[PDB]
Amino acid sequence: HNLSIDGQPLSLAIYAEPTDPKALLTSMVQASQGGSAVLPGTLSLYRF
Amino acid sequence: PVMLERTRNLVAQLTQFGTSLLSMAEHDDADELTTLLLQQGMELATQSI
Repeated sequence: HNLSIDGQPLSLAIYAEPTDPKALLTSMVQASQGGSAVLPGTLSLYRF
Repeated sequence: PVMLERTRNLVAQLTQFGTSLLSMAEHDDADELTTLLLQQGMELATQSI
């Protein structure tokens, strides 16, 4: 199994180091919005 | 005199509009500065980790 007489390994291992931290972002979300509608107006008694 | 009174009222309303515009601009700019600071803090936090 390729060890020393004392049992120490004779090969150096590797691990393929994990790939960095991860950055997370947020965004503003807008939805369709409407406006008010108008109704017929009354006739007051006073002048303009 | 009557036209002067009417025009003065309209100009007063215009002055109010201008003041409101300046105030809203200032608040929006402050919010933009804060958001920039927070994004830069995120980047620095990644490097610190």
